[PDB]
Amino acid sequence: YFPLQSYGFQPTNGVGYQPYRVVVLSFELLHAPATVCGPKKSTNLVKNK
Amino acid sequence: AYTNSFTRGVYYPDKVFRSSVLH
Repeated sequence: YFPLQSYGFQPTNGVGYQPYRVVVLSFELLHAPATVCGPKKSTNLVKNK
Repeated sequence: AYTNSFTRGVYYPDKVFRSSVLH
């Protein structure tokens, strides 16, 4: 057998057989410097307090 | 051929700094 097989996507197909688009966002939490951050702003820095 | 890996092959297992400790 060819290891791949095609989905049958027709508009009349049942919702279980209808096509769904899926996107998986994967991120590893804090262990190193970061480059993807939220919209949070910043503030000045104060020491000795 | 073969040789002796005396003490090499140790790498920082985490990207977090530490100091004066036996972890």
